Amino acid sequence: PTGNNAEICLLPLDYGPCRALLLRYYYDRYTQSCRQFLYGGCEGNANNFYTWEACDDACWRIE
Amino acid sequence: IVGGYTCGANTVPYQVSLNSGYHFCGGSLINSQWVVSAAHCYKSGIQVRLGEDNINVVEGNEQFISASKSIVHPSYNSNTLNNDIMLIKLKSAASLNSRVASISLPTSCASAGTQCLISGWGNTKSSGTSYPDVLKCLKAPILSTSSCKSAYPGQITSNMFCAGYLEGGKDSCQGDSGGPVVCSGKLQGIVSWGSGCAQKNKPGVYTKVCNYVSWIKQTIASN
Ligand SMILES: [Ca+2]
Repeated sequence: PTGNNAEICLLPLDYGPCRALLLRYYYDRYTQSCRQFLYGGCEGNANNFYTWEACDDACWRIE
Repeated sequence: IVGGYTCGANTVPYQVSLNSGYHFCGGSLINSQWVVSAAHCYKSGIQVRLGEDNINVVEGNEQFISASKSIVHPSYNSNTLNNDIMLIKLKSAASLNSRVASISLPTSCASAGTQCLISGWGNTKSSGTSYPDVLKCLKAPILSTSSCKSAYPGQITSNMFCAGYLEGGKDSCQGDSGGPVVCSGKLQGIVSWGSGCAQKNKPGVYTKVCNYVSWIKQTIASN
């Protein structure tokens, strides 16, 4: 499947290697909710959104 | 900072905290109106906080000043982290005193083995997370270019250096980005990146400030 929301939403949080503490949002599959984390500022993965809304829209349905 | 020590109030008078509702990065004050930090710390709304020790309580004698301009190096690459440097202009000049003071820019590059002081309000654990109230300091040497490239093959550019301990235990960490690496009373480095923190054979990687003095001076002049 392509454009598959699960391919993004089900990834574990990744702070990445940079050393900042930037507020971002990620989908947490164990709570089925968009939660905050502190991102390091580079790399990481696609489960990384600027806003709760963006996360909520992106991860609205997971197959 | 993992494996470091409590600095003591205002012993690092050039250290600043960058605030967007919360502390996201550090920075170094280089004159009354300008702060040096990392490009990956860029944000449109920043409040610079000077003269801090405990970043979780307002004592009353800090200076909190809005950033009027945040200028990322024009050749910054967010995938390679090359040219990871930014200058922040203060809306109004800070008042310099014993608790708020500028740090000098380098007039030569620092060699392998030179001892530096690295400081910040970052994570003090290598597993899990704990963020300190008060400023933490670490003494660490510059590592040889060979040992840096060995640690991070294919990742170290000419504008990066490594500092710390290959055995592990002592490193900067998340929350320290943009903060100072000071050797002989000059700003030689900016906290940037590493693989995890304080891990074996994965030292801290820092922006090499000596490479940017021309850019810094002309940015300040022209802005
Ligand atoms: Ca304070």
